[PDB]
Amino acid sequence: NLNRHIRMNFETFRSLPTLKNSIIPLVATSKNFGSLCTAIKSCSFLDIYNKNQLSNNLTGRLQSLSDLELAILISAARVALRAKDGSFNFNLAYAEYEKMIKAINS
Amino acid sequence: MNVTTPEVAFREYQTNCLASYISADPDITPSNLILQGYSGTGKTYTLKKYFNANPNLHAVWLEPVELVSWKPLLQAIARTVQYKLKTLYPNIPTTDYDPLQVEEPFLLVKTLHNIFVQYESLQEKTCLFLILDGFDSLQDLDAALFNKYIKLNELLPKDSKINIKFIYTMLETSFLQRYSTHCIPTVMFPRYNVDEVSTILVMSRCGELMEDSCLRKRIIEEQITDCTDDQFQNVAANFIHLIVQAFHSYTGNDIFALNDLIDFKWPKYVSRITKENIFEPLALYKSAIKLFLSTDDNLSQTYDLSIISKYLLIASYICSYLEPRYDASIFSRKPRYLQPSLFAIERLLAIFQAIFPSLMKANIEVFQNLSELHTLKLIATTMNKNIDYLSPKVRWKVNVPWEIIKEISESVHFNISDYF
Amino acid sequence: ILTKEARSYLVEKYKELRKDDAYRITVRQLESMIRLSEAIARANCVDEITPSFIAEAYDLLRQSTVTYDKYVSMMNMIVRKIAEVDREGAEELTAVDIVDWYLLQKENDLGSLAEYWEERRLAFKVIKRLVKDRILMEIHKTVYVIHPN
Ligand SMILES: Nc1ncnc2c1ncn2[C@@H]1O[C@H](COP(=O)(O)OP(=O)(O)OP(=O)(O)O)[C@@H](O)[C@H]1O
Repeated sequence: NLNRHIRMNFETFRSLPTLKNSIIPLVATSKNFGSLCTAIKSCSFLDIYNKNQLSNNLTGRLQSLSDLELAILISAARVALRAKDGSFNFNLAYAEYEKMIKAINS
Repeated sequence: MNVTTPEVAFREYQTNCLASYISADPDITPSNLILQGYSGTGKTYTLKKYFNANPNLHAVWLEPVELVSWKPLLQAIARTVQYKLKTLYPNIPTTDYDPLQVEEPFLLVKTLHNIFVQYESLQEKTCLFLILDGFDSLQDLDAALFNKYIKLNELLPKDSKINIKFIYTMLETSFLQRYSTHCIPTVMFPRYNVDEVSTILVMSRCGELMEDSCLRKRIIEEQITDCTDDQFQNVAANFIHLIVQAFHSYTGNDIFALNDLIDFKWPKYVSRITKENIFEPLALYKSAIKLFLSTDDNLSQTYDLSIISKYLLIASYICSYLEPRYDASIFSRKPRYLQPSLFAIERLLAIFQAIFPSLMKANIEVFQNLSELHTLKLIATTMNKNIDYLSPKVRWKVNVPWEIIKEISESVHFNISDYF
Repeated sequence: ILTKEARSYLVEKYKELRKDDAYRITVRQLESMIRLSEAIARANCVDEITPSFIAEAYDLLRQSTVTYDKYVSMMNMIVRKIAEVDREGAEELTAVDIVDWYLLQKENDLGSLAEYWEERRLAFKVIKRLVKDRILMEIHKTVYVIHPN
């Protein structure tokens, strides 16, 4: 299980200090030798570390928006998609919001 | 000594991560550490709580929000480190260096080395943490600036007792990704979930609102003998939950925005509390329907203008959105969403004359109204410095939206809608 | 034959459509609405053109897990049921109260006793979906009221 993480890390990027930067939290978080014996074998904490490393990218920010925010984002993306330059403004986004709500109600 | 872990909810990974990089041994703690989280993610609160949970630590707090630029940033570091070292070890006889002489980072290194030399006689190595909250919030910032703070520890004499263990907090993510190859131990903060925001605001503002003067005035007025602090908290929690469920889509999962709605609507909501609304939140909500149907975040015949001013504005809106091609086609007897275009003074005057209800001509009052329009920020120009209207290179554009000009035309009884 | 109130309902719904074209609807579409209401009643035993038939004709011309139509059908019923007690001032409705009422409204459409529990569970899931969409607001019984939206 630990060698699984080691191989995945190797195949992703080959800077050893970067892997050490993840090993150190695992060792420091360990509370006692008796718990360390169980923790080091399965080693599920590196997954938590990796997901924390990715928690503020586009996916992490997109996962937290509300329904209205997401709908306005979808409308703006639609405006950009229909645009050759891919640009949009607030007026067009709100007009597409109005049209989509009218269609949904209709 | 061993660090004790705080009990901060909705952050029970980062509070454990901080115990990994911060310890009593200066030979263990890394030279740099960055905590990343957007506005309202709890970074400052969590870090301050962690430091307050372990008083034996030693730290310096600065805010680049107050420290506008990097020169104050260094000067405050020097001054506060000097003061803190005097406070921690008054017994040691030491001298002073001017904190106002720091002009370049090398001078900071020089002053820090000179100060640390004085404390060379210390019994053991000392771990010092410098905390800069919101590093990317600095008003004058550049990419090369942050590199100067990463590789600074190794310019010190490595045998010195005083070791500086910098701590930074960052808001954005386009900032941190520029420094990925440095592999700085980084701790992350995600945006709070809706349930998390709801729980946090209840935990925070309940005691703030249970003791406001308005409610205890209204309780006396309404003679509520059976009111208890437990029911007071329940009323406050109902208020907060109602605002959250009514305005989460309006504010998002943002703590700061919801707090201000809770503050504003609180007096008006209190005004509807009576003897009948003590035990039925549904009835109070029914009475307060008009408060929830409107955000009321608005700061509040919308623009009092002369007839000449109104017609000038009507003509200017036509100029800023109608092609020059169609002027002779429409006005001579011979688009809703884009940004407005520029127009010349003669086009505006000609359209104004064509639409004004025998010629009106151009008198001093017309130009005076036109200048008033500019002064009122209804018409914009193409210049920003040394305003000179008579310069032949300045053009004009409309700053008034459609929703206002529609009502202006309605008040004028002029049918703009048929010109497009 | 058109009912007397159907005339007012028809002119209101015609103004509603005419507002939306500020193709474009003309009076031929009003005659078409009358004609489609006539046709729908023509497929039924009653000559009285009730406002429901005109509503159906309006929907058919204006529109130009669980399935879409079955889900959306329950939404109008539940919203109207809650707005009813809103006007009456009666006691507010819980989830169970809405589910039982909705099952009573469709007693004749159920196929089997086994489908009873299936439709009850589907109704609860639809209620949860509506709450997630914030068309119904939960207040404290677990009280459901019309959302401020
Ligand atoms: N787990 C929590 N428990 C209680 N209160 C919390 C929690 N997390 C955050 N808060 C509250 O949220 C507030 C958010 O402000 P905070 O100090 O985090 O600002 P910031 O994000 O660092 O600032 P800036 O956006 O200006 O850079 C805190 O002051 C705190 O009162």
